[PDB]
Amino acid sequence: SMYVIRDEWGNQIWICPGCNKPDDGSPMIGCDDCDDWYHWPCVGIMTAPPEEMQWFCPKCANK
Amino acid sequence: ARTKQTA
Ligand SMILES: [Zn+2]
Ligand SMILES: [Zn+2]
Repeated sequence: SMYVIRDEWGNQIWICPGCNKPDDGSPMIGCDDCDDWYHWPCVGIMTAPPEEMQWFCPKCANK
Repeated sequence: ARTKQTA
C-alpha cells in the first residue's frame, strides 16, 4: 500500500487508511509496525496513550 | 505512542 501523496510544492501529505482522507492537523497516531498514520477517531483513540505504550493499527494488530 | 497534532 501507499498512503503518502505529494503536492505541487513537494510536501508529503499523509492519508489516513481508515477513512482515506488527509491529515488536517487534527490528532493522528502512527503505527509502530507499518508506520501508517491514522486519525484518532478512526481507530477509537480518545486521548493520547501512555508515552511508553506502542500502538499498532487494526491491520497490523491481527498480524 | 507516536502522536501528532499540527493545527
Ligand atoms: Zn481517518
Ligand atoms: Zn500498521
